[PDB]
Amino acid sequence: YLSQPRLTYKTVSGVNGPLVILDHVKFPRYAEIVHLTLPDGTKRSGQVLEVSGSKAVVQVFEGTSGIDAKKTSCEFTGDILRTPVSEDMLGRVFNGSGKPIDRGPVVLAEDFLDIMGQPINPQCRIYPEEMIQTGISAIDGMNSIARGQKIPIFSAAGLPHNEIAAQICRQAGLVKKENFAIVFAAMGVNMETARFFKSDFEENGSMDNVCLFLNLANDPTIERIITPRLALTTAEFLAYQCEKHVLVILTDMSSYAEALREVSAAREEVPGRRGFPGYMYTDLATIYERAGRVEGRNGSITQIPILTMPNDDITHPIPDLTGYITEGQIYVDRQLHNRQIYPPINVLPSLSRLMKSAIGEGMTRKDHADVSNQLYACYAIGKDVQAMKAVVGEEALTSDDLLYLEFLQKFEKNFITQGPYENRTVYETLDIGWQLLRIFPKEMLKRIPQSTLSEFYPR
Amino acid sequence: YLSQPRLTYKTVSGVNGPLVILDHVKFPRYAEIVHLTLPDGTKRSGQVLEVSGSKAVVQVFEGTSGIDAKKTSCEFTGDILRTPVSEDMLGRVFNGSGKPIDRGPVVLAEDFLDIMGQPINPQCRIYPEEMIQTGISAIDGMNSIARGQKIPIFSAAGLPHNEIAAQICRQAGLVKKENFAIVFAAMGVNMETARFFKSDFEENGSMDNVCLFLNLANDPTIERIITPRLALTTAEFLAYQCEKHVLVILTDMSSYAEALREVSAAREEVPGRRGFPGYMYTDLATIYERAGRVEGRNGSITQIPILTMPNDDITHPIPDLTGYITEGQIYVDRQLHNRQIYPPINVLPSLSRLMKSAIGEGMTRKDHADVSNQLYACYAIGKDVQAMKAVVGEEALTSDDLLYLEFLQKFEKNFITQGPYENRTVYETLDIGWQLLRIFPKEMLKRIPQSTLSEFYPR
Amino acid sequence: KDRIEIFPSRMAQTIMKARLKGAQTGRNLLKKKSDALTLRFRQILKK
Amino acid sequence: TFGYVHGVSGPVVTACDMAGAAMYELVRVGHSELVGEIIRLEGDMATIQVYEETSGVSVGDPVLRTGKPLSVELGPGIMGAIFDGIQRPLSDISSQTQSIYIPRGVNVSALSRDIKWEFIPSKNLRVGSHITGGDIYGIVNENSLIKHKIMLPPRSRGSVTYIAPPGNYDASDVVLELEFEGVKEKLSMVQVWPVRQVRPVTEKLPANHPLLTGQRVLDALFPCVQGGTTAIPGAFGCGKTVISQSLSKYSNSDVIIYVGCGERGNEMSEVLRDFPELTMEVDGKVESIMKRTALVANTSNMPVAAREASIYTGITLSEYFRDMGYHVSMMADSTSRWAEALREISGRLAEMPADSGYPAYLGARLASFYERAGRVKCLGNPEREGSVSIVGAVSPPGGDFSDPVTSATLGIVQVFWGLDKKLAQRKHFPSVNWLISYSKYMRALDEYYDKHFTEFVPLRTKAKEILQEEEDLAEIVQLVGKASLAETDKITLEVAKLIKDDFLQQNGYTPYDRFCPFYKTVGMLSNMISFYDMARRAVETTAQSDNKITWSIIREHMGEILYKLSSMKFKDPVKDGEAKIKADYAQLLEDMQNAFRSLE
Amino acid sequence: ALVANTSNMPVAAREASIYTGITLSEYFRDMGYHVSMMADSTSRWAEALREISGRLAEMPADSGYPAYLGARLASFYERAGRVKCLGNPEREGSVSIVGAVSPPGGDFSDPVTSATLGIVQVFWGLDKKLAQRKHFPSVNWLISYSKYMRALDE
Amino acid sequence: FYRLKKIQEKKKIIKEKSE
Ligand SMILES: Nc1ncnc2c1ncn2[C@@H]1O[C@H](COP(=O)(O)OP(=O)(O)O)[C@@H](O)[C@H]1O
Repeated sequence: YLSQPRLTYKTVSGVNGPLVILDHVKFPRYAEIVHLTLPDGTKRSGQVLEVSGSKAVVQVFEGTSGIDAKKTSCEFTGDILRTPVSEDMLGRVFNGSGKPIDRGPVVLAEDFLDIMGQPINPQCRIYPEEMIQTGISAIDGMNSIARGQKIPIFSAAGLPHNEIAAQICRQAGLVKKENFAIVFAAMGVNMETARFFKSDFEENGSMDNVCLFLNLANDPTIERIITPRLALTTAEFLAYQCEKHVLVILTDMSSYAEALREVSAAREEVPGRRGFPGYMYTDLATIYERAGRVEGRNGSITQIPILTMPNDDITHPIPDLTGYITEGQIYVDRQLHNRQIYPPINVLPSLSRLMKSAIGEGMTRKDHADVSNQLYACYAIGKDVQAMKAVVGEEALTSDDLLYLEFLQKFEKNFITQGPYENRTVYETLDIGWQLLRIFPKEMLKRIPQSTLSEFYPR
Repeated sequence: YLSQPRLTYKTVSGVNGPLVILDHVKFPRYAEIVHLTLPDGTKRSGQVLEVSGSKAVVQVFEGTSGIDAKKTSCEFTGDILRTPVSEDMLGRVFNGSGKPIDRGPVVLAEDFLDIMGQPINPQCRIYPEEMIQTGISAIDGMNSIARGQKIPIFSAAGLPHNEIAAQICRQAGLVKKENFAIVFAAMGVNMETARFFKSDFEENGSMDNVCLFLNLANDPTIERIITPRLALTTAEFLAYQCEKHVLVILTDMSSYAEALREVSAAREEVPGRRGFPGYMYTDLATIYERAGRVEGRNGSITQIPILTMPNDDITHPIPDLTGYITEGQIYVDRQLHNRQIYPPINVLPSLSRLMKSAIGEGMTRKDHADVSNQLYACYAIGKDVQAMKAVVGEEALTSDDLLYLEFLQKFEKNFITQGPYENRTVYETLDIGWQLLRIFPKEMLKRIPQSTLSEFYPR
Repeated sequence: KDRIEIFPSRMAQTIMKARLKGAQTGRNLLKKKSDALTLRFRQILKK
Repeated sequence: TFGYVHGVSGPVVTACDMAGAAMYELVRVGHSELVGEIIRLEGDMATIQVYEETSGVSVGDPVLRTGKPLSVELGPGIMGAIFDGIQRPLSDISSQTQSIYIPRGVNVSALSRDIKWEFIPSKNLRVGSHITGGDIYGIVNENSLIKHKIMLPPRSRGSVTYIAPPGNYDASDVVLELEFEGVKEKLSMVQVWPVRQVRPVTEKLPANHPLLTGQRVLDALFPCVQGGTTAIPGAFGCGKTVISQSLSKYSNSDVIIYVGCGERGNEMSEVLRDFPELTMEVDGKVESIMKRTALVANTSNMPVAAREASIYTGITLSEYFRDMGYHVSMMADSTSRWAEALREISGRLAEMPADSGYPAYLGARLASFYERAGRVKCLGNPEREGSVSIVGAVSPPGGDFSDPVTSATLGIVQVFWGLDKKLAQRKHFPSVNWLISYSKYMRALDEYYDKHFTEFVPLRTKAKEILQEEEDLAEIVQLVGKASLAETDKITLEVAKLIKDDFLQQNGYTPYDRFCPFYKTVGMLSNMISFYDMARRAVETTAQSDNKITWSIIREHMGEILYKLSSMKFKDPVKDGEAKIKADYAQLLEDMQNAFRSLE
Repeated sequence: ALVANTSNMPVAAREASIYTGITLSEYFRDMGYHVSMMADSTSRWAEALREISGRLAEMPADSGYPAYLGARLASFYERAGRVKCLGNPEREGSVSIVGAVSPPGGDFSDPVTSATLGIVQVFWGLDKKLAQRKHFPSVNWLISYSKYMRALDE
Repeated sequence: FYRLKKIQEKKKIIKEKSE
């Protein structure tokens, strides 16, 4: 451990935006944490993002409003932000800084883990080969979720992505025909959103297995880029040291991206798109890739990094860079919501990069993959038919086109529409798939081999 | 004779990318040359970019890898890179810095010339007139090339601009009623292309009059900044002192422009559009304008530089600044290439400034100018008709529009399409032109005087 | 497909605005043609 | 022999008291001895690019100056192993630290020094013999698939003074002793080569042999060659990683070097799990795939600086095997992540950026990387022939093929396998656009195709014309509503759909589409084109008669043929071999010809 | 009497060429002669200003041009007009200036086109589509203007 | 904008060094 006394400085050189620059610092350490007291007794903290000679640049989390130049007192802890972690954090509510806000005590640590974490050795990483039953046909059928998979929900302001995430928390099981520890990072949200989840977790009777981290809209914007790391760091303790299956949900990741963009502008870093740092991808990977199973240990971490798409722009850097890192997305839209369809999940622009291994013989039912692929073909074609019919009129369509409009209409109301408390099994979902596929003659089901049609289609 | 011993310095200040900064230098000369000896004995050269006091910034041509800041020895030549030139440089292959790569000896310095160029007095410049018969109907018919012209070929990546340039080289000649020497500067050219041209010159028996300067894509990127100046310096010796006619081919001014950008950025200069130095215009003008004829000489230099257009546009600073300097272009398109048309040259955005004077009675045919204009207008209209057809349908066109559509299709098939191993004369090209013009009734050929129509049209 | 695929530029911005105005005028003029035909159609169907 | 750290800005560390340090020398920064490489020299201060996380590094930490540049260890023990971005074996780290995390500052030999290799000399050398760079003076049997040739390193030569007899030797022993001018050199099985320097070859040759890909499209229409370079600039979800994995699993290359530079960690695990379960018969014996592959993992959440070392380490390994007479087909599944690393470092360096924040020298790095590919005549008296192909992914933001990396890449690579996100959304995999893609090796392979097939080339041409005509029509049909279409156009539109749905797309996670042997691709294409010609003829000869065979007549009359043609993909070449597939395709051709005779 | 300066001449002479030309024009203007000065290009002059502005490391404005580009063009363009000359003879001469803006396109956002339009009284814009149709002279007739109508009405 | 900002900052840094 660190036995040497820490030094306290009153040597602040100057302040520029959110960065407090100190001079005359003895052997500055990069990425060490500094605690500072303002002339009025206010305590704040920050991290050294740069060292040079006797100078060090400290980014203050709470902010730099009121920071003095002569009376400011800073001390260097001598290490990086290592945070206390314990098993009994489940059932506790923390803020974005890692402190309790539930009137309970501080964390009685079992160890201290580096918030930056470590990359998992790809040689010991074990490919996910287990399916989670979300109960939502729009997911379990056409975009299955594996245990250890990274699947954000791409949404837009005003859509019920918070209800879908809440629903998943209660009715997420296994298809092996199980209590997940949930870590919920509520960052950049209003009180009502955070209270919605907290109340739902108590309503579900699962609060003793839920750890919350809150950083609300009225909280500092710099803490909003450590909250995910605090949640995931706890998840790593639980999953990889205590072999507990953990589900980690990160609320609108766009508030993370905006908090990061502000820091990037403040430090004058090289922009990429829309003003975001050119290293945004690397930073997101640091957050996202803290997931998956590890060979030889019985734990797992599953992530659902839900994010709001600015102006429904699917190519915005936030969903774009996420789409490159995560194993696909669920993606909801306004076209379904504006018709009172719940869940408003649009399968066409969605995918699950692990689905090919989590379904089929020995996992669910051998026709699973075939049903999904044909449903995708029929759904997309029905959308193509509407795009045509909007101009040419119904009279310009033939029987080959009307079948896809019948499929599309029955598909959305039978397959996607369920309701907040409709919990379907994966087997029921496939049976529904067939009921829609039986709208077409065998010859048109061109994504399914005759070795499958001959067995399932007649029923 | 500069019989003064050279100074060698170890007073290296630092190395930053392609730039080496020296200090304590006695009376630095601007644009001087420094020979660098690396600690391991490797010898390299560079040219001074700026001097100030006792400091100088040296541009290292072969690269800076391996240079330290303690032992590297810097020998100042005391002069400007004046390059050895000889009339017997033909039948030789040199690398990007003018050194033998063909297992031959170092060129014997028949004389030296300053590669920076010696400006030619516009009063003594002789206006070009004689037409070069390239064999390509898109050029000999419409955008003809005069001897001494400056007509680069624009293209985007993947288009057959190397085949067109090679075809022009072996089919080059004058309109008859003896041949060219080739100076070929390869800048950032891949090995597959390098052997393409080298083999074509050998197979056609041209090597007796070809001098190659090869700076390949895998060679140093700073060296190629002088490569084009070394090529033209030799062309100027051969054309203006040895009374030869020289055709100069520059394989890519875009890789050259990138090399300038790398240096410009390295010295933290204020950029203009898309990050390129604000002086790109001058750096190009000093190369492109090394062309034409001079009073008292019988030789000439004709330039046909090639430029890859980033993103398939023609507003990129590189082709934009070139267009302002050179006397038209060929502009190889992509829409013609995708349709298996060769040469895929688009006649509308491409012009030849000297065409109006290098044709007509006494040079080609009385009607040359009239045929060109009428064909151009017919093609332009056909494209506007095609643009309409794509919206209104083939059933919404009048009889005249159909004539232009028929012209458009037959024009590209019979006139533009040629093949790489067939040459057609200017008179054969015009006869084909007439075959296309005779699609229209005489009343619609509004850009040809009635006297011209009556002489040729009914034939 | 989704875009006309003209490289971003101030020139392209100007062209697209002129192209949009043309398309909007065509829409309105053809809509008026349809309305005139519809009235007569309803006139002739009434007859 | 040490400097001292002056400052840290992240992946870039500034050090002082390094007056004698050269560019691109390795250094050990910090008390954990982190691996880095010198980028800039400013007086006696050096700018260091550090390939490991710099958190915890203090000002004043020692910096060891190492004279050797960033280099790769080349010798037996590479194949079947997985390396990190600087050639530290992950199976050896995990076997020694017992951890699941990769520690920082790990100093592990690239190639194990405990393995006793089976070594046989060439039996053609004697003491006093003159040996030159690239010569092979023995072979090590790494496994049953790849014979590991022990070469004299380039820039070394002399007379042989001792050659190890056949026997069991490890990588720390002396196999060959040679002398040049008094100076004697002792060589083991492992040579060291700077990773940023191109290994020398006798001659770079044209590529005149296909690089077989287990895909119908990406082969029949847009061939790649041994030694060629291609790019796959797909948007997320387009399936470019699957195309890369498919090529790795099922190709005619001898060695695959797979570089995961910024890739998701789960993808590298998928290879390690799945590949051992694949088979490739050698000489009547079933063997695993991993014995002929090697892979490098530098995942997205690893140090960003290491992304540059990973790319160059991979290609350096590829050249090593190229020199031994093997055909190598490396694939780096990112490219954009490497250019991204260059941007991030350039930012920390405060360099003047060029297009979209990228360094001005981006094009220089890509050009020199891709030009190391190619079919070559190797250096070395034994006259080997090898190749390195590069199949590199690119990740344009938003799928917009306008970024400096996609743009620069397209100016370098000779094969363009463009992917269309709108095809992936429809699960039309592989999501190849087939309108913007091209291959510049068509002419090079025309000789091959005529020699072995002949029928393929006119089929390739007709298929492209049909797809282009469908696009030309689709543009106007969207506006007309299929009202003005001629009967000859309706056939084109429907056959083009037939080609699109049954020929261009295939499900790579099935027993029948996981690999598509070339003879099957050309076989089923011949039938589809034969239908086109017969159906088009049927209407052309009857349209002016007293009964025109419109689409509705042929469609109802030959509905069984159209279904059979669509079923042609479901042939399972492993269960049903060549004989049954060719006989089956011949039967469909006979069925079509007989139906037409009864129709017309 | 013409002044010859090619694109491969030094940027400083490229800038000064316009000033040399107009100096000769005013010289003869003061003789009572009617002088007509033709420019080949003012975009090349503006290009020289952009190149030098960069080399001097002074803060640029739109598209890399100096913020004072408009001042340089106004200074040149306003050195013209019918005048009463100095000197006892009471002679009266004139200078006409015909500028020439090379069009990167028909978008008048072009800093040089825009600055010129704010100064010049007559603008003879050349239409791209009429040029493509080989209709000569190619004049738009819709975007052009001349502000001397009322002056010439007399 | 980004490049111009860094240019202005580099000019300020150069000026300070000269004093
Ligand atoms: N060729 C293919 N055959 C079958 N499925 C494919 C194919 N390509 C992609 N897919 C499916 O789509 C997903 C997306 O492919 P992936 O390689 O992960 O995308 P990316 O382009 O982002 O690398 C795969 O995980 C798989 O489910």
